Formats: sequence, structure tokens, C-alpha cells
Amino acid sequence: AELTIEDALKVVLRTSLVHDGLARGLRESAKALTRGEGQLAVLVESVTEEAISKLVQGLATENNVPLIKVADAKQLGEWAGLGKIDRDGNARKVVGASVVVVKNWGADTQEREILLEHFSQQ
Amino acid sequence: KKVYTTPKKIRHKHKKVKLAVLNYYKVDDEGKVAKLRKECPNCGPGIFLANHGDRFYCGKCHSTFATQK
Ligand SMILES: [Mg+2]
Ligand SMILES: [Zn+2]
Repeated sequence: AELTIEDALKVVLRTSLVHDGLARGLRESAKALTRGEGQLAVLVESVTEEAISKLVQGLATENNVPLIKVADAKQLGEWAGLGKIDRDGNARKVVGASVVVVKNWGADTQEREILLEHFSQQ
Repeated sequence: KKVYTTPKKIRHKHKKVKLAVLNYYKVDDEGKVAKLRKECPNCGPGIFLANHGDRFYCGKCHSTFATQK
């Protein structure tokens, strides 16, 4: 694929990190949501508890839903910003990020957000 | 220098005691997301007051709420 292969999301995450806006964890996500501080929602896939996932979904529904699920949590952790620096080519301490909610957005325009918008408004 | 005597007590701090995290919420019949514990009147939903035996203090306000409910 010449266009976006799930890496628009990654880009967005990176931008957020740069400008300080990633609400990581469940509680943080909830906080972001209930006040209207955070906008985007990344949902858990490898949920052995599932209750947490359900809660997240509910939260997303409650105010505004530009929801996305991606692929697990470990991957997210690896990508966005978890596991200590380690050289240029990954090989970090492999750690999961659980849940992500985006504040600030980050950069301007791009193929960053169009997909998200499409997902949301139907 | 003087011989060190020491009159007992080798104290420590609160090491948090990490309980459950999301226990102040309920999700029921698919889609619904119902709230447990009273939300803070100082700063809205997200921060909810601690409910004890007529003790109603906060966390972002750290302590500043005491009134009966
Ligand atoms: Mg002494
Ligand atoms: Zn508070």
C-alpha cells in the first residue's frame, strides 16, 4: 500500500508525545473523557479482563466517539513512547501501554486525521 | 564522638498500597457507563470525592471538602 498502513495513528501519537498530550492508562483516559479534555480513543484488543475494554467503550460512547482499536497494547507501547530509548532501531524493554486517549492533537492537517474523521462521522 | 544509643522506631512512609484502580465505576447492559462515588464539585467528573463515614475529601484538591452528605 502506497497510502496509510495504520501508521497515520503512529504519526499522531508521535505528534502528541512531542507536544505533551497522550493520556496513557485507563484512569487517565477516563479523566480526559469525562471533562471533555481528551478527544481520540484507542481501545484494548488483548483484554483478558474485558471489563476494562467495555468501560472504555462506554466512555467513548458517552460524550464523543472518534474511536479506534488498532492492534493490541504492546505494539502501541513500542511505537508511541514506552520502553527506554535504546539505540536507533527499537530493541527496547517491551512494555504495554494499555489505553491511549489523545489531547492537543499535535501537528497540522496531514493524512493524520482524515481516516479518524471518516471512522467517526457516519 | 559519643556512643550512639538510639531509642527504637525504624519508621517508614506510605508505599501507596495499589488496590484495583477502576473500582469507582460500573458498566451494565452493553453500552451503559454508570458512575460510582460522588463527583467533585470543585473540579468536575473524572475526580470523585472519597466516601467514608461522613468524610468527603478529594485528591486534586488533596483534602478540601468535608461537608456532610
Ligand atoms: Mg544516636
Ligand atoms: Zn478534587
